[PDB]
Amino acid sequence: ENVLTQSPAIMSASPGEKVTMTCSASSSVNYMHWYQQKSSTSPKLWIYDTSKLASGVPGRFSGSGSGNSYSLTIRTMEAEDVATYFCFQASGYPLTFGGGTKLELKRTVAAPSVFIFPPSDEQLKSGTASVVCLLNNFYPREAKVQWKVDNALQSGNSQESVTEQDSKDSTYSLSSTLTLSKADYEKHKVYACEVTHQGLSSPVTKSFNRG
Amino acid sequence: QVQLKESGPGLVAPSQSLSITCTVSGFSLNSYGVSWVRQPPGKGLEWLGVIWGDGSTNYHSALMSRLRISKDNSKRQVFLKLNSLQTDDTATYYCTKPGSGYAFAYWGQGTLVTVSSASTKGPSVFPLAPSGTAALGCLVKDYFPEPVTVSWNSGALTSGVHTFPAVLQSSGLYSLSSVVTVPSSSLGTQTYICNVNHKPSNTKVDKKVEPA
Ligand SMILES: CC(=O)N[C@H]1[C@H](O[C@H]2[C@@H](O)[C@@H](CO)O[C@H](O[C@@H]3[C@H](O)[C@@H](O)[C@H](O[C@H]4[C@H](O)[C@@H](O)[C@H](O)O[C@@H]4CO)O[C@@H]3CO)[C@@H]2O)O[C@H](CO)[C@H](O)[C@@H]1O[C@@H]1O[C@H](CO)[C@H](O)[C@H](O[C@]2(C(=O)O)C[C@H](O)[C@@H](NC(C)=O)[C@H]([C@H](O)[C@H](O)CO)O2)[C@H]1O
Repeated sequence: ENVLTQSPAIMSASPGEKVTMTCSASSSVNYMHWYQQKSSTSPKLWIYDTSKLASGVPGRFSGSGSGNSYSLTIRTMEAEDVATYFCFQASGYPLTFGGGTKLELKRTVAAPSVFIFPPSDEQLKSGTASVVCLLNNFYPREAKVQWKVDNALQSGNSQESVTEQDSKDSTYSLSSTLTLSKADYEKHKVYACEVTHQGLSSPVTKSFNRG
Repeated sequence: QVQLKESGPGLVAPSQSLSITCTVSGFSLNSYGVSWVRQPPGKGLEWLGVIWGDGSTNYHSALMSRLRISKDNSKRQVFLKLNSLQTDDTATYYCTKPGSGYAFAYWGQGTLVTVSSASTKGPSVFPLAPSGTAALGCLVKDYFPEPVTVSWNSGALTSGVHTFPAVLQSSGLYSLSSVVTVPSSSLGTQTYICNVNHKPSNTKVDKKVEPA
């Protein structure tokens, strides 16, 4: 099986920067192909036979390589080039793809705005309580959220979810959901959400009192 | 105008078989190969097989045994049958036409296929009520299988909306939030409805979100 390893998995670039990702093949091939994919929709063919541009692809894109070692290059990074790029060989069976190189846009540090939502009265009637912390419009991606109920640290009773880089302002958003039983929620008072993030000099806390 | 379009079940039980039809147009199956690719949720791409113009077939060796590809050139259709289903056959399936460089030049939309024995389950929808800027949202809890779509005021409100990717709960059910930031001044006058559609259970729910 011709395993295609792509370097790097994840990288960022400001507008106008030159970018170069690589594909490195376990067995020599003579022709490498590349697809571009945006946010779960169908891949588009982007480059075929190592360096020919497909229909629709701007001139800033090119490809190159031989044998074991190929690459896609963008002359000057643009906002609409945010995608995951997959290499592909059809020189022998099985036909194989790379793991993809995810390309995102650089921008400046941005601290999150932090909101916290008590559980609805609608949900409480049904017997569960979900407490939601929203971290909004931050950059870069990495962000620690931990929960406190009456100042006791919670552990593995919450999950995170994260937006793809926003296409207007190039930021992320994060939702954390602390799950409890109706009874357990109803025997404490102060629910708190402590977010830590590089754009903050000191971690920000948001809380509410149950009533 | 080369076009492909897949249609399959969406949810099938393990050990049953997945049947997907690709319906093409703008080229002739007598002269042209159609390939099949799949993408497991949140992972990359895997090639499955091909049926060429002449009727012959090359399958991926991990699967040459559980997979068949066939066609009816007249009906404009390519068929994929995959047996002895496993949980990791869960994936979005595409069909493709090789063109330039024998690389995949044209792709269908894709159909999500979830491999599980469990029954469909529509979500509960709960509001995340507001407290310059105010945040409000919808929590969409305990549905199966994917996907749900969310919109605000029937597509009229897109500025400031973040709909999160779905997270898997301990129940084995999905959950997902959509939030939107608006000005706090607009809470009195304006009306925020969230529009949640779960096609697999046939659920539509419109939740007016009110101030706390
Ligand atoms: C010819 C061949 O061997 N085809 C293989 C194919 O081999 C490729 C592949 O490995 C690539 C890497 O992706 O490397 C070589 O090709 C290079 C370039 O990628 C390619 O663009 C370039 O093409 C030239 C071409 O040679 C010139 O003649 C042309 O004028 O210009 C172009 C542009 O430069 O050539 C490069 C090498 O010099 C390899 O050739 O690999 C795939 C797997 O990925 C298959 O194995 C192909 O072989 C098929 O095998 C099946 C049986 O298993 C059939 O025999 C099939 O034939 C048909 C079919 O039955 O469907 C015959 C039909 O007549 C034909 N239809 C038409 C209208 O021609 C179709 C059709 O060609 C295909 O369905 C694609 O749509 O194929 C074999 O094709």
